[PDB]
Amino acid sequence: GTENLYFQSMARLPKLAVFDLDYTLWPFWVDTHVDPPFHKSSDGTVRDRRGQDVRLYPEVPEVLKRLQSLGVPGAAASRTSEIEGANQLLELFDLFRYFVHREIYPGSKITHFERLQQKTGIPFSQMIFFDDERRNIVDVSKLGVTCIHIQNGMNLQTLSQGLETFAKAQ
Repeated sequence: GTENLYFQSMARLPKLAVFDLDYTLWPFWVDTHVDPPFHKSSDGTVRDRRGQDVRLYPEVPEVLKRLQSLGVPGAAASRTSEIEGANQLLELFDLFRYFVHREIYPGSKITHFERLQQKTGIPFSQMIFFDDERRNIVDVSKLGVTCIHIQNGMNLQTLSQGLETFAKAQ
């Protein structure tokens, strides 16, 4: 039936997709490997104050568009010390629209997740989380979040695999 297909499809999806920043959305540490502030050049390339190029992993825009097409809102959770620079990159890559709720500061990821739950009201069991660091996957899984370990940046295959893992885990 049409309503059954619709509601079953809705129920299989996470209610929040949480992303780390460094090595998840972009291939570097924002507090170490680049020299802020940043700007977008006339050719459309974002660069740091020494003229070094800064970009997202190539499939990140498509990944985030796909989540949006599925109705899954986003959040950011990063321990970077370069908070201003991280927020400037979110602006320059046109990602603030997707990442409404953000915990960007040094600290425990368990603290980040507590604060994201407060800001969104979403139970941990209805969250999915993508992170390059296995230790974060181990820790945040203890809260009941479905945690997907990233290798070599976020991409479409990782998103697909993650969503299926989440759907099976219910």
